[PDB]
Amino acid sequence: RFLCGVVEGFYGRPWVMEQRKELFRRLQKWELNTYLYAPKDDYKHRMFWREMYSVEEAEQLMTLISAAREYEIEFIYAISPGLDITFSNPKEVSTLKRKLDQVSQFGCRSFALLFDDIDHNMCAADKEVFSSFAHAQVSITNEIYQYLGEPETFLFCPTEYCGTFCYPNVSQSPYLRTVGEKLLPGIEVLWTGPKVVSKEIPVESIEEVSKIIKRAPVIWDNIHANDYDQKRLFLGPYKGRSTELIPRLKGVLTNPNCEFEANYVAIHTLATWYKSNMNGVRVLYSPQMALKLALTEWLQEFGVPHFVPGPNEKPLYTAEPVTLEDLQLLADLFYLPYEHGPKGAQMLREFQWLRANSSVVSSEKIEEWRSRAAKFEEMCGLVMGMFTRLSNCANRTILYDMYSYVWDIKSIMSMVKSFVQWLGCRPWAFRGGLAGEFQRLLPI
Amino acid sequence: RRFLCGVVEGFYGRPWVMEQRKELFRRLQKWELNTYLYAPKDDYKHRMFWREMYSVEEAEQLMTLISAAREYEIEFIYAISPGLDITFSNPKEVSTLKRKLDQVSQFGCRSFALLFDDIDHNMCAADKEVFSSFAHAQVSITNEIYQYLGEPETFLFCPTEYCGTFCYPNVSQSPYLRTVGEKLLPGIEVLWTGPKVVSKEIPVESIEEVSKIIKRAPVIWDNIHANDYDQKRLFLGPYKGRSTELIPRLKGVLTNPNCEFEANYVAIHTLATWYKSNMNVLYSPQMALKLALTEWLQEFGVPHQFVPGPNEKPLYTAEPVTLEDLQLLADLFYLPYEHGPKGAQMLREFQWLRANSSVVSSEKIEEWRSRAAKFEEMCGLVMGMFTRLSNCANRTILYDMYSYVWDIKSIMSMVKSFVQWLGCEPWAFRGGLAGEFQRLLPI
Ligand SMILES: CCNC1=N[C@@H]2[C@@H](O)[C@H](O)[C@@H](CO)O[C@@H]2S1
Ligand SMILES: CCNC1=N[C@@H]2[C@@H](O)[C@H](O)[C@@H](CO)O[C@@H]2S1
Repeated sequence: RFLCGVVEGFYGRPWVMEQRKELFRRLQKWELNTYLYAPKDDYKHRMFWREMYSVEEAEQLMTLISAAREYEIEFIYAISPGLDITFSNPKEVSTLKRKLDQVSQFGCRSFALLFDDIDHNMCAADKEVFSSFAHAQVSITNEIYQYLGEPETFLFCPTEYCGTFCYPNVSQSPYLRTVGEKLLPGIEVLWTGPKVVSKEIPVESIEEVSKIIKRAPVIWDNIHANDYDQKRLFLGPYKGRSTELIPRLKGVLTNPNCEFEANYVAIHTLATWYKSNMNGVRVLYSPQMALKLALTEWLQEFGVPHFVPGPNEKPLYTAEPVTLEDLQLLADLFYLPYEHGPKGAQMLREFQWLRANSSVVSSEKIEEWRSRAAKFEEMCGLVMGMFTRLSNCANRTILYDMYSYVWDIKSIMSMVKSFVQWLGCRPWAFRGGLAGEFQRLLPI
Repeated sequence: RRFLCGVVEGFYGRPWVMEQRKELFRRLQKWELNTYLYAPKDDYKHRMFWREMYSVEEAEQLMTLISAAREYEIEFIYAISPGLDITFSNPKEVSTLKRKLDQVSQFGCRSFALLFDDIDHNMCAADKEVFSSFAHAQVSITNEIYQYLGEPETFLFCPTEYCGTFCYPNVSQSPYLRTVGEKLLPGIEVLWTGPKVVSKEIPVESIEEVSKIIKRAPVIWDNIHANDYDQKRLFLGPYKGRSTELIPRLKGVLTNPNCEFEANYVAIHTLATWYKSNMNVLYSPQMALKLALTEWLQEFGVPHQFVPGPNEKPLYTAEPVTLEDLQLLADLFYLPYEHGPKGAQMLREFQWLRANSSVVSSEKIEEWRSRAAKFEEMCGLVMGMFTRLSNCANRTILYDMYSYVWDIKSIMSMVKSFVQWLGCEPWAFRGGLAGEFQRLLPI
């Protein structure tokens, strides 16, 4: 009984119903099993958590939940009341009960209460009834859990949800100690690893948290999340999680990129990772092999919607389709939060070398520069080629989700190329807007 | 009479959907503008697959869209962009273009355009035997298409050399433009973006200069509020840097605004205020921004009752977006060559704070502490603005702006945090690989 799949848990434009239903189809195809509904900015999930769904909204959520059932995917409805719930007010607890029972009437059997990303200070009234913030959360989570009939899946997201958020540390946290003692054993707890966006989730870090919350956690993995940096996108493989974690966890739910169609690799490789050690206890997964397996499959989606010129006539612009090597390049340029893929790292390293040795144009090492320059111009050329062929693909829906990222990298790479050519001889200047001018003044 | 003023959907990336286009027509009418130019770079049958006829499904949507334009008294101009691919000398290829344009004509469209922007200047062998230059080639098919369609009242041509800096060797001596102005039939209008692609100013003398070589007044395709070229940028400042004296020297101004549809309230509203002011001293950009923002504000409380006690947790969602929030947001996402006053002021204060920061380690310590606290308050107003936007009832507007407002709030919080650090790990490597290449360019 392992919860593996996807949480729609990010800030910004949520996914629409058509996209969520298409997620369920992909999760089933790849032998995953769970979806957690938690879009930070879907209004009736968090900001207006008190408000019941309209008849129109009710119909859409019913339809969505029946679609999950049809694709053998567990639907878990989360609610986020912590910005403004008065925990001690039984009217307020009733309002929360009312909302979750409305969703229960749509056919949903699994639920979650989330208390992430709220400040830890209670109102006067709650400080008279509860001795700490943790007691307050645990009290209503426990009451809600039993009101719903102790459902087989019920998740709790702590305020201290990762190593670095734990005061003073994970193993001595008064907040976590109270959760692990008082939260009913049937309830699962969400955790993101040592950090919000964890480079690695070591097994010993999970032993440490497990003994204080007194269960194995479900991981809410933010490895492929991109709601925090407007320029970033993550198409690298699931990585930095040993397959030995699987027996030490209740699940992994990935919180992937905002742009729905960018999550093919993110979700596909997660499925490859889970499947590789589905039945372990106490070298099964290769990230690089999994990326390749995912990109080969993704490629087939690009040629699917969602005159022959003479010897001396202008040839078709549109003739060349996207190739596996284009997607390999794109993925290496938009790889992972703490690492670029091999080609990106290599281009970056070559450009730094070229620039730092550029004064040698002005005798032996000139042929080193010219040859390295030309090899670098070719690589920039492949980035423009990749953009050009993407731009011409039949799957417009995929193109539109990626577009502004692919344009950006192509655009910058063309400008870098142009600069290396300029080294070999000797309109949009405030790049990044106001935000960018403040960044340039910070340390790096 | 007969000045084309309105909006061109002419940008790179996700086009607008039909629901948004129809809502544009309603806004253009409200504000007394009159024209829409359909030219979305990446709508596949506009440019890349310009040869392909619309499907039955696609045809029905365009018919519906064109009827909606007619209902809102907006002229619908269909553009097509064949220049990536077209063999100009091949009459099969000319016929294919004719076929597509008469398909659109059958949807009820009476106005058209051929665009040759952003294509390389080199012809194929076969075209170089028939035409002596690139301009002759374009002008030949534009002329043939124009007369096949019965010399329609509105027909636009977009030149390859569409701005001062694109003209070889300069605007007044260009062999490309000379040929256009001589040979392009007089009934045809020509598009122009000013001295540059994104022009800070469009001076009157620059328009006299281009007018005498193309031998007409141009229609301006204005990119002042375009944002398809920098993913961090958004433009909510007012229409600015074009004298009202241009209006009698032009056939029109079509603005090519931000990709995010709901961000173009100010862009289009102030353009309308500018055109109306000298339709036949008159226009203040700052006054127009204010007029536009006060109208936009009313949209935020419209979709597209617990009362907490004295000592209970107050509602998070209680405070609505204010005019002063939108004034701040606009100044943070103002214009391509200028930030609005508040942004410039915050930037200037932060630079001063950082450059004098060694004074915490006697007289001008109180200058720093006082200036620091005044700066922390301003960063606080940015977070307030984000927070209230995040709670607004018009979710459609929120989602278009979201990632920009999150970004500025996020950076401003980090700057604040840094000023506090000057007194008493997950997203430091900001901007990915693109950003690391930028940091190495000269700036
Ligand atoms: C335990 C889950 N709580 C969290 N809340 C946030 C999510 O909404 C974001 O998408 C994620 C990445 O930016 O960062 C934190 S992780
Ligand atoms: C009127 C000449 N054509 C032009 N083609 C491009 C447009 O598609 C872009 O939106 C604009 C701003 O990036 O830059 C040029 S202007």
